Amino acid sequence: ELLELDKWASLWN
Repeated sequence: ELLELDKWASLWN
């Protein structure tokens, strides 16, 4: 995963 906006995952768990 080379996504920089992956930090938003914490908002779904």
